Formats: sequence, C-alpha cells, structure tokens
Amino acid sequence: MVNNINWVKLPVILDRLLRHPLLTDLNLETAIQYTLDFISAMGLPNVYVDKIETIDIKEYRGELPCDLISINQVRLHKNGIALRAMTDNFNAYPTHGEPSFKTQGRVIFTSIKHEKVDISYKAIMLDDEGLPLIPDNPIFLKTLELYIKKEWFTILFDMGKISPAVLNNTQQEYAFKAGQCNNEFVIPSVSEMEAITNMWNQLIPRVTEFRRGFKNLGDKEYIRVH
Amino acid sequence: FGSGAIGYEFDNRYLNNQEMSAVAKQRLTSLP
Repeated sequence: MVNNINWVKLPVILDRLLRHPLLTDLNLETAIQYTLDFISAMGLPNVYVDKIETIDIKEYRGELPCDLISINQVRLHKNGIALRAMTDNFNAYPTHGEPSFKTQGRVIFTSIKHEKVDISYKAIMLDDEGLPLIPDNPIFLKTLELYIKKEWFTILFDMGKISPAVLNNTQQEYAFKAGQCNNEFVIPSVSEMEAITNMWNQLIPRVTEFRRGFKNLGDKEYIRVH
Repeated sequence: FGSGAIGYEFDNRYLNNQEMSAVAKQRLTSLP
C-alpha cells in the first residue's frame, strides 16, 4: 500500500451515508454489521493489526488468543523454526519429523507435546469502545458507503420501494469502487517494490524464507567480484 | 351520498401502477 492507514471511528461512515434521504434509518448497529461484512469480503491484510503472542503447548494442544482472526506463522520459541500445516491424519493418536500445526477454534493442534510457540496473528484495530476501527482512506470510505447503500437498496428493491435502474446504478458504482479499493490496498509501495525486486532477481535462488519468519524475503542478493 | 375512502385508494393504486410502468422503461445505455 502506498498510503498509510490513519484510523478513524465507525460513525465517520454515517457522516456520509445519511446525506442520502433514503439512508436516514441506518444506525451504528447496522453500520457495525455491514462494515464487518465489507472488511471480511474484501480480505485486505493491511486493515488488520499485526500482533505476536506466545503460548504454551500442554500435549499437542494450546490455548489460542481471544482476538485472533488469522495466523501469519507459528514457530518454536527456543529454536525459531517455523511450523507448517499439518497434513497428518493421526497426529496425537499412537499405535500399539518436521513440526507442524493446525488451528480450528480457540485450540491449536501442534505436533509437539510440551513447548512454547510464537504465533504472529492478525486482529482488528478497536476503539476506546469495543467496536471496529476503520481506515479513513476516502476510497475505502466511499466503497464501504456504496456497500451499505447497495445492501439497503437491495432490501428496498425486494420490497418494491426502489426502481430497478436505481439498484443497477448502485451495483455498478459499487463494483467499480470495490475493484478500485482492492487495487489501492494491494498494489505495492516503492519500499515494498524494493523488497519484491530483491526477492525476484536472485542469481542463487533463496527458497527457505519460511523457516525464518520471512525475515530475508526482501534482502538483496550480493555476489562477490572475482 | 359521498365517501372517498375506497375510491381514493384505488386511484392511488392505479397511479402507482402507472408509476412503476413509467420507471420500468428507464435504461442507462451502453456501447458509446
């Protein structure tokens, strides 16, 4: 992302929606739901807060933090070796190698019995109130406004209170701005393009940045002169 | 005699159907 994620409170979207006389019955209760829906449907990683938190494994199982939504990586606390997805179907079940993990709910199923693991996970930036906190990027705000507008007009059109042309125009505008926001939050910055360039041009390829925490994904690959 | 509690709503419904017919022909064109 070229731009920065300056955070603002949720009713900044209701500043903008309620200009429209047909969206005057929207509330913070509706804003919260549709904003979470938009955050998830877009799936932009720059909107989440990067956090690292260590837990202990009792026996191939560990308690997971409360605010976790996705896991960037899991590693062993003492070695630093990263973990992979567990393809095994019989992990903690005995009969009569390289470590791995799996996460479903509040439980993480590792292949280690008793060890501490570091989890780099993503969460949502919250407000002083326990509510989501949205970027103030006007592209993001306009796209979220159009999302909420499109949902409300879909309801009104199912009722027959909106002309079909109106809903078609709203959907068209929302689709274009959804593409625009997706590209805005995804296209690399200049500093990120240096990382991508250092990853791309490698006379001797580096294919083991997963073992580390992708620390050296972006380091330059310096060849000595002979 | 006189009472318009049934004729008024029927006239309003007729004009609502005309409203929906009029706005159902509205198109935002393409291919420019």
